[PDB]
Amino acid sequence: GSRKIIHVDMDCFFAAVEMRDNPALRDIPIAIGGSRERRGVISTANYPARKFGVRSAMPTGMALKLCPHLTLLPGRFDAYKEASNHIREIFSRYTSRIEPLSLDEAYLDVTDSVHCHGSATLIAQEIRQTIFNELQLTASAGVAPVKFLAKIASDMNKPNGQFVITPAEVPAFLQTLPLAKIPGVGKVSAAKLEAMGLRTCGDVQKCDLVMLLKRFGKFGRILWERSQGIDERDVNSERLRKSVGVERTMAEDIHHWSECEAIIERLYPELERRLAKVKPDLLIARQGVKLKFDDFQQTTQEHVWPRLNKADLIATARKTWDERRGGRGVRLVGLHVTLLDP
DNA sequence: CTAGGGTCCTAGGACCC
DNA sequence: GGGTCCTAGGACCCT
Ligand SMILES: [Mg+2]
Ligand SMILES: [Mg+2]
Repeated sequence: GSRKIIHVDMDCFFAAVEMRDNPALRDIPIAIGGSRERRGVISTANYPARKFGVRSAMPTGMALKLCPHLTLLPGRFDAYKEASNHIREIFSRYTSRIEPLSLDEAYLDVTDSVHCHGSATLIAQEIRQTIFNELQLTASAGVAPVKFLAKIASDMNKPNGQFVITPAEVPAFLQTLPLAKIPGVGKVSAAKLEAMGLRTCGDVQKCDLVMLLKRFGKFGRILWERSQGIDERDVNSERLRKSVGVERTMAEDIHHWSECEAIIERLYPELERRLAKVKPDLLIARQGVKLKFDDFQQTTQEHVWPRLNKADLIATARKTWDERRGGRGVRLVGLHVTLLDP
């Protein structure tokens, strides 16, 4: 009863797309991200920039101190979405069991596939080659018996490579695997785990489930399971979006309600346009707002509401502005909608 | 020197039984 | 006191 799971992942996705479309950017350091004047961060960088230490989520000021010649690009999201739709259609030629996790990556369940003599390794290789043909973008892949190992594997022969983990290899792989490599174990969790002497899956294997449950709740069960190769999550091809959000960080903190109100007047049309692509009648479950202060605390207040309404969002923001700001400056304003359930 | 797009989990009181 | 809704906050994911 062993499944075959592929995780396909595009290499330097946004940057790879800008390089294809402009060959002049191929061996100079580039990154998609907001300027230092806009208080931005790096979305991603190409390998010539990564050589300097440039990483996704790095503050752009830090990026430029490591890499003074970094060329900064704003991003063409329609071009990324187009490449995303194309690779998902390529995925569909092999199976319908496709769970996309973002623009540039998907799980594929090829257990019941008849392609490539049932070889998941050859399927992943054909997919990567087909993506390179047709799109001139490279992809890496991971092959494993469960989702999370397949996703760890797609990183290990990046870029333009793949890695296969058979059931026989699972125990040696896990023994030395850092817990931080499991998707969903982030910096806070890894630091708590490290401070009790837990660094690898091998360490967690020597742990009692009951202790993990008390110390981390349902997360402790996940930790215990994953540390043993256990991951029964099914590839799910019918997930649907649940929310729509539009927010902006200002170049300077704002201190007057008039400034906050002006920002909302520009955010609202964008929220309406994006909601309308998926809900023409603008009917929704909740709507709300978000402020982030200069002490980097953030607050949201949202409520049941039947249909996108600009004035109520202004009204709510006013109340949040008056009631939870406490004299701090504001660096971000956001609008938010929760979608109806079906 | 700290984005913008999201998902999922937790937790207290309201409400219902 | 157990479900379930409402709401707020936070860790985490992707580029
Ligand atoms: Mg990628
Ligand atoms: Mg990815």
